[PDB]
Parts: sequence; C-alpha cells; structure tokens
Amino acid sequence: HQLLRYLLDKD
Amino acid sequence: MELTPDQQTLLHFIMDSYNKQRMPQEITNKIFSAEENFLILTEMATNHVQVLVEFTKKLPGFQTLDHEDQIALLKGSAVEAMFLRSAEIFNKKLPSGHSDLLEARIRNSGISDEYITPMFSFYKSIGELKMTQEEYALLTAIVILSPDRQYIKDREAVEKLQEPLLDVLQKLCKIHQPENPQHFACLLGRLTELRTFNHHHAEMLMSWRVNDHKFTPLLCEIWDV
Ligand SMILES: CC(C)(O)c1ccc(-c2cccc(N(C[C@]34CC[C@](c5noc(C(C)(C)F)n5)(CC3)CC4)C(=O)[C@H]3C[C@](O)(C(F)(F)F)C3)c2)cc1
Repeated sequence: HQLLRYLLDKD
Repeated sequence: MELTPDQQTLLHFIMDSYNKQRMPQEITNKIFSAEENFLILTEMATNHVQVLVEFTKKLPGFQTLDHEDQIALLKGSAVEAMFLRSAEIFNKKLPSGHSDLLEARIRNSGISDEYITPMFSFYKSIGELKMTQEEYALLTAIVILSPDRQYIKDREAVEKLQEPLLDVLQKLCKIHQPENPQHFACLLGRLTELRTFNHHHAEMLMSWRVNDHKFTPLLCEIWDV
C-alpha cells in the first residue's frame, strides 16, 4: 500500500 | 460538568485539523453531462480519502500506533468517514434549498436507487439532530478510531485514543442541547445506520468495475479493487 503510507508518513 | 481547559485544547486541536481539510467552494456550488459525471464522482471520492488521511494523521496518539494498525483503521473507516463528512456539508455548509438539487442530479446519473435512498435517509436522519461543527469533527474522529475494525492487532491502544474523544462529545451534547438529554444516544444511534454504508459501497464498487468506470490508484489501494 504505497500511496497510503506516503500520505501517512509525509511531512 | 463543563469542558475542562484540557478538553477545550483537545477540542480546538481537532477543530483546527478538521478545518485545514476543506473541499472547494467552486466544486460545491457547481455540483453536468453523462460521462463527465463518472469522472466528478471519482474526483470527489479521491478528495474525501486525501482529506481523511490528513485529518487522521493529526489525531492525538494516532502516530504512536503500529504502522499496520494505522493502515487497518484508515481502510476500515474510509467509507463511514466519507458519509459523515458529506452529511456535515449537506446539513451545515449547504442550505435546505440546495441539497434537494444535488439528490436529483445524483439520481439522474448512473448510480443505483439502492445506494441513493439510504444515503439521503442518513442525511435527513443526521440533519434532524442539528449538530454543531464540533459534533461532526468529534464523531468523525470517533468513527476513525474504532477499535473493532478488521486486522486491529492492538485494540486497547485504539480504545485508549477513542475514549477521551467520546468524553468531550458527551459533555458537548448536554451543554448545547440540555432540553433533549438523549442527544448523545441519538448521535451514537446514527453510527449503526452509518455502518451499513460499508456493505452498500462494496456493492456500488463491483458495479463500477463491470460498467467499465475508471478507478484512481488511491481508491484501488484504500478499498482493494
Ligand atoms: C451528478 C453530479 C452533478 O455529478 C453530482 C451531484 C451530486 C453528487 C452528490 C450527492 C450527494 C452526496 C455526494 N457526496 C457523497 C458521495 C456520493 C458518491 C461517492 C462515490 N461515488 O462513486 C464513488 C467511487 C466508486 C468513485 F469511489 N464514490 C461516495 C459519497 C462520492 C461522494 C459528496 O461527498 C459530495 C456532497 C458534497 O458535500 C458537495 F457536493 F456539497 F460538495 C461533497 C455527492 C454527486 C455528483
């Protein structure tokens, strides 16, 4: 789940 | 009895997170042709999911959760958080004589009556409660921080985060509606109706892929389609 983690981890 | 200073900071934090997540006042008023309709719906849904992630991220204690549990909560609450946020707009941001136009427009499009009828029944049902924007923001955070979702390893950790939000909401219900002492019970009662949308949405999704409609990579990821 690439996009979802990106949205969760980004600053 | 009243909200303590800590509860007011917690409420104000959530409200700031909830307001920083807002869809256009251009897309709201404008809300078209037949094939362009299926494109607007795919943008609307993506926008809900983008706003839901941004909001969740900022919820107190969420970043302290196991990475897999965070994904499970997001995946498990997306539909319910989306129907709740649309109810907030439909009853509070948009007037009575405007919601009706949106109902007709969505019906005359592709989407099933099996999907539309419960959707607007929920909007009318939750609209009767005359909920404040603080009530919508807390109920959204409560829906997201549900310990009973599929794949939740640490359930008690999720319950620890949800409990203080339920406390603030219970106090806000008395302070704003002391005439109806059941206002809080009515809000929780509306979550049972909100949980049915998981089944309805899943049906709508199987019809979407066979009617050859496009899905964005984000929608595929959050709903496994
Ligand atoms: C025809 C026509 C002009 O195109 C139009 C007119 C009115 C509407 C309309 C009517 C009532 C509620 C809403 N919803 C709820 C849903 C409604 C459908 C929904 C969705 N369908 O397929 C998907 C996929 C499968 C792509 F994942 N998801 C899921 C929830 C996307 C958004 C909002 O969230 C809107 C109401 C809102 O508050 C605003 F309109 F006021 F902005 C935001 C939209 C739609 C289209």
